[PDB]
Amino acid sequence: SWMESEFRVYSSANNCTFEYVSQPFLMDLEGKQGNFKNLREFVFKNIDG
Amino acid sequence: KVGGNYNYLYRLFRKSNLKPFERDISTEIYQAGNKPCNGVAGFNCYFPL
Repeated sequence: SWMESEFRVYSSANNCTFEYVSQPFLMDLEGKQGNFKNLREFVFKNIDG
Repeated sequence: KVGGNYNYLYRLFRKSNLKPFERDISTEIYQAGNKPCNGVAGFNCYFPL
């Protein structure tokens, strides 16, 4: 059960001026005794930039 | 300048009118003729910028 550090998703970058490093979005609540899981819900929309 | 400042470029040809508050810095060769624009330049193949 040891697996992590995949990284290197992309190959190269270019001109860009947007950076929003911040606190993470999803939090995994502790699940115990089985039959107890959290359903992550996400919706994304794009209007007027 | 007296010789002319050619440091400014503007798009002239596009597939369709863009939505408000959008950016498109892509450079390519618009299909302005029946013959497909292979590359470089030529007749019926206009460079937009």
